[PDB]
Amino acid sequence: AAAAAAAAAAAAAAAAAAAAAAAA
Amino acid sequence: KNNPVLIGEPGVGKTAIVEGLAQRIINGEVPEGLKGRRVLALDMGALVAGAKYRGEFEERLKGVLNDLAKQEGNVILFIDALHTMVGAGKADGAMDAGNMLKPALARGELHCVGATTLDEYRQYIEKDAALE
Amino acid sequence: QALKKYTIDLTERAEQGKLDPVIGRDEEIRRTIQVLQRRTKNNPVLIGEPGVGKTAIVEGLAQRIINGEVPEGLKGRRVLALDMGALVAGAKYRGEFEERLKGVLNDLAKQEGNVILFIDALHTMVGAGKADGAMDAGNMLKPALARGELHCVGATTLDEYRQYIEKDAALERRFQKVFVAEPSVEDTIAILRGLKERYELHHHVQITDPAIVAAATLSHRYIADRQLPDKAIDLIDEAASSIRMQIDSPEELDRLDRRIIQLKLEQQALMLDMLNEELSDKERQYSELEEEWKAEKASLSGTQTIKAELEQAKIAIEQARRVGDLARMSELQYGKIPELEKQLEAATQLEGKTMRLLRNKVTDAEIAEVLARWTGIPVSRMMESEREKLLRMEQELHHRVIGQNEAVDAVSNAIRRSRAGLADPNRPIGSFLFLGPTGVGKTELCKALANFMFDSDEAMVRIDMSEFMEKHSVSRLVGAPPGYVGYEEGGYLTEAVRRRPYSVILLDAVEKAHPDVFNILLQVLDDGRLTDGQGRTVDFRNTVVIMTSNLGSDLIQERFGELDYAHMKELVLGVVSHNFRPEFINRIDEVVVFHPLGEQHIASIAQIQLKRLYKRLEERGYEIHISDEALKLLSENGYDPVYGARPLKRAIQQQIENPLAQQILSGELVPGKVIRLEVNEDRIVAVQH
Amino acid sequence: NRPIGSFLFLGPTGVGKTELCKALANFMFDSDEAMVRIDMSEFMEKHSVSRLVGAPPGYVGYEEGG
Amino acid sequence: KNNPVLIGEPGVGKTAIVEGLAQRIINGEVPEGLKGRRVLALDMGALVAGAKYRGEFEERLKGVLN
Amino acid sequence: NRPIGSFLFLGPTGVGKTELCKALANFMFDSDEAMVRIDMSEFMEKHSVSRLVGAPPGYVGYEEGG
Ligand SMILES: Nc1ncnc2c1ncn2[C@@H]1O[C@H](COP(=O)(O)OP(=O)(O)OP(O)(O)=S)[C@@H](O)[C@H]1O
Ligand SMILES: Nc1ncnc2c1ncn2[C@@H]1O[C@H](COP(=O)(O)OP(=O)(O)OP(O)(O)=S)[C@@H](O)[C@H]1O
Ligand SMILES: Nc1ncnc2c1ncn2[C@@H]1O[C@H](COP(=O)(O)OP(=O)(O)OP(O)(O)=S)[C@@H](O)[C@H]1O
Ligand SMILES: Nc1ncnc2c1ncn2[C@@H]1O[C@H](COP(=O)(O)OP(=O)(O)OP(O)(O)=S)[C@@H](O)[C@H]1O
Ligand SMILES: Nc1ncnc2c1ncn2[C@@H]1O[C@H](COP(=O)(O)OP(=O)(O)OP(O)(O)=S)[C@@H](O)[C@H]1O
Ligand SMILES: Nc1ncnc2c1ncn2[C@@H]1O[C@H](COP(=O)(O)OP(=O)(O)OP(O)(O)=S)[C@@H](O)[C@H]1O
Repeated sequence: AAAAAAAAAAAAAAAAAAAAAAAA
Repeated sequence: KNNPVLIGEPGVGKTAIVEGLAQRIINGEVPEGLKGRRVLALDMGALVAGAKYRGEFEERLKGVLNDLAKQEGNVILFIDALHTMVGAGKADGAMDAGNMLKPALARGELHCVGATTLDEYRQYIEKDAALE
Repeated sequence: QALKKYTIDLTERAEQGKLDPVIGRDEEIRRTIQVLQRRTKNNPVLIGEPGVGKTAIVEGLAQRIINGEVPEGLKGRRVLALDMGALVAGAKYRGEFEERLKGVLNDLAKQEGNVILFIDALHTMVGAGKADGAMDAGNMLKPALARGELHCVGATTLDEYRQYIEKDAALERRFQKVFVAEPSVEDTIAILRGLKERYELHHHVQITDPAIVAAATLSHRYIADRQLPDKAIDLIDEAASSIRMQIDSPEELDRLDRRIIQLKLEQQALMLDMLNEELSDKERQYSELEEEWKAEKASLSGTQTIKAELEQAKIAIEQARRVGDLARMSELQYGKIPELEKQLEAATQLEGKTMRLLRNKVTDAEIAEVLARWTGIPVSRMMESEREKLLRMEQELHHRVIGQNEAVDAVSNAIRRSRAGLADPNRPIGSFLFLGPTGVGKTELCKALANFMFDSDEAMVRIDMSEFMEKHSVSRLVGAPPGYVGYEEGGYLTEAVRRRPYSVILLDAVEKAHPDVFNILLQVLDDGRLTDGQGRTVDFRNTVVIMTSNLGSDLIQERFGELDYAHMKELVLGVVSHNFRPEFINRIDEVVVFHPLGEQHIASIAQIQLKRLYKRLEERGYEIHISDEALKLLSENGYDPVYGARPLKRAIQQQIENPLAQQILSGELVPGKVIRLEVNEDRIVAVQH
Repeated sequence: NRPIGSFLFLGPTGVGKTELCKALANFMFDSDEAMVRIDMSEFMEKHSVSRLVGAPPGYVGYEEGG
Repeated sequence: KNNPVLIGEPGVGKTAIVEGLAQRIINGEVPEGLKGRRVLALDMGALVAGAKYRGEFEERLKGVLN
Repeated sequence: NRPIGSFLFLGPTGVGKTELCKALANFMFDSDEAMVRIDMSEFMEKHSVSRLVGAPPGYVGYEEGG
């Protein structure tokens, strides 16, 4: 008789940047 | 708070200063209060690598901590890449290395030696205030 | 019972006294005793900004319980601290976390309010130990949290509280917000008195109490970084350790030991002599120093053992206050306390006689030394080499800066108030605006201050302000606000101060920026705070900021004669009033005027450049002398009112190095001939004789 | 509906405006900085409103708020 | 610090420069400290086969190092 | 301290100034295409200095330099 385990399955997000772009 | 961490621009031999400390211990040139001590290097990667099961990383780490309790203030443990232990076992909804060690250093009970790079210090530690 | 198997009993180790005396807090421990003593939701969680003694407050609760200083309903309780890693650890199989957790909760049911469960770092628990086939460790407790079937005591830092708990506001509102304040100065004073007792129990040494309040004042002033009381406790512990290591070995004994082993090796190499007699004499001196050192160590050891016996008597009378033997109280008091205290003070005054190379106390010099090696702000009290070097201030300016007496004076004054303690703890140490025509020291004094104060030229945070003609250009000195580009690496500046917070900051060429760049400096020169985008503050009350322009250059060339310095300053003040904003220069300590150079200045300058020239040609392998007439030619070459000293520099460069290196890579010049720079008829010859 | 009492101060500086507010803070709360002293020269440009309110969600400025 | 890196704008065949190094090693045009070495290539992506579990990546890398 | 030469040439049109500096490079670097030829007359209004320095952080050209 064999039992189970529990796994990680881990990773991160994906990010953004954002850029002002000045007028004058 | 028994724990220094070495900060510089990287290169300038922080790992070297830890080893030269270790030699002056081995030479018996340090003052007496830490004579006969052990200095051992901690791997992150030796701890992490097998533990693809739940919780096994915490058990590896706690068994090491209880070994360090068993040696009873004789071993000066060393961690290179302190900013690596910040997110070390930082798994999905689990415990990292940090939020196990965060009681285990501000009770004096261990004597870890830190060696980080100042940009990774800003990256990974003065975000994360308790460990700092 | 797994309550044994997965907890810490605080109450035992409090009764065992492994914990710390907790002072103040009676409002806050009161309010915790309140929030435990409810019907639903007995769960306070300590929101505490990091290190203000959150674990200390839970410890102080448990120590009052073992004392029984509480309301009656908490008398006889238990408090068990929870290792989450113990709850996670063995759960290699699926489900085992949940078994351990439910078993501990059912045993908490079976202990029936006796055990007040404790959790530190409660932001760990929200999503702890989880995976896809899990119960995620928040869901398992939340009904018991709502109905108060549990007495969870929480302790987490504010930042983790926001980030990690209130990503589910239900499992926020199950708990109760208990705010810890900032402990003040006097709070820190009291808490340090208690742990002063504790740290002398550890570290075998003696502490002056005005040194403690000095440590509190300095730590509140000079570390922007942790919070109280933890930084002043840090100062106490590190100064005690420095005392301990200065006890553990002596420096003059180390130098004399190197001396005697050198003399021993020399004598053994010799085998008239008299070196044998010198070795015997130095070994006698070292032995005398050693025996004094050992005897005063033994005096310290006896003093510390009887201090420890005093502490054990305090332990016994606290045990008698717990238990309640009656004549034992007055017996132990009147026996143990006053005689051991008076011969403790007799050994203390015997040390205060005898301590010679040899420290036993923690005074303010030790705290200052640990600070000044902990950060680098020079607060520690002077060695007289340092103090006379501060009195060799202006001479060592004139080894770089000829003339220029006004700013020599003012900058000397500023650094004197820097070390003197008379500085404002609200401004940076000196605000400085510099005026003069181009090239009479406005870079040079600042490189000289680096070369004097820090003893290196190019370590001065030189934010050259040429670039800043556009109102973009604040964000390359105070970072970029989040989600934009430069969030994760800050500004150039706030690194370059919060690294090394005693450092001269040049703003070179102030007037050629945008006109209002400089309201950043309104923040600076008022109050020394300057918060970049990423949240963080910067103190400026340990640096020196110097600004350079050339505005009154027409007026300086105009009226350098025929006026006093007062109307000169006034009239160029009117000029800057035409140029700068009246908010700004009101924040300036002194506007000086550089005065234009005369010819003996130029001669001195040319001499210094020849000195560095001879240095450059030294590693080349060549020595050179000059005709003094050739120097007089260069005096005739390198004068003009309109430009100052740079035409001398390029004139020297041409008229010397072009014939010189012309002859050099003519392949001619054997080293060794010290080259007279005697003159040509209008040029200068380099000769081989 | 409203805060307690808002103020704009005027006059040429160094006549005790910022120091008056710090004296209020020394009164009411017993610190200079335990108060929110944000000088506005951090805020000369359009984009740095996110230094005070913060980043909208889904970025890097999502873990330190405002 | 035995590890130098190759650099430029691409389309210059630095891959082939490593190849020609290995060919000279085959031919023995090298100094007497490299005769008999093993020039082996490895992708970082070659060990991103199973990147969910914890340490799996790192166990691959440590097994490589051992 | 100072960089090595610093030269403000004066002369009328076509007297070889550009070709002087190219001959310098073609001596020194065996080409003309090893020189920094920043063509300066693009700059007739001020605020293209960010072409040469870079753009300050929190504007567009922060990842790229000038
Ligand atoms: N004070 C020193 N005395 C002798 N050797 C030194 C000294 N400082 C550095 N080194 C040597 O210089 C090198 C520095 O290596 P590291 O100790 O890795 O430097 P590092 O600062 O740790 O670099 P990082 O930051 O870890 S990537 C080693 O070869 C050291 O032996
Ligand atoms: N009232 C107090 N009595 C005694 N020691 C105190 C007191 N306040 C603070 N301390 C000390 O300050 C430190 C507080 O330790 P902790 O409470 O663990 O820090 P913290 O406030 O919990 O922040 P964290 O969660 O541990 S990062 C310890 O050195 C305590 O001895
Ligand atoms: N008192 C002095 N002693 C020695 N050299 C000096 C002195 N004053 C100026 N110099 C020379 O001045 C040169 C640089 O002039 P700077 O002072 O940099 O010009 P400035 O005064 O800063 O005004 P700017 O910044 O050039 S517009 C250096 O190479 C120094 O050799
Ligand atoms: N009534 C006052 N009591 C005490 N100090 C005062 C008073 N009026 C002015 N000061 C001083 O003048 C300065 C006033 O500081 P601030 O309040 O910052 O100046 P301000 O009036 O706020 O205008 P700015 O914006 O700072 S120029 C400080 O150096 C105070 O010491
Ligand atoms: N000396 C050479 N002899 C023969 N082929 C060469 C030589 N140098 C370059 N090449 C060829 O040039 C091709 C492309 O150059 P690469 O070195 O592959 O480009 P790269 O700059 O290395 O970037 P990648 O990732 O390798 S495409 C190589 O695959 C070779 O086939
Ligand atoms: N002494 C010379 N030797 C070689 N070519 C020369 C000489 N004098 C002029 N030239 C030529 O003159 C031209 C100069 O080109 P450029 O230097 O670009 O013009 P320019 O010198 O920039 O003049 P301006 O003032 O910018 S229009 C080239 O075609 C050169 O070949």
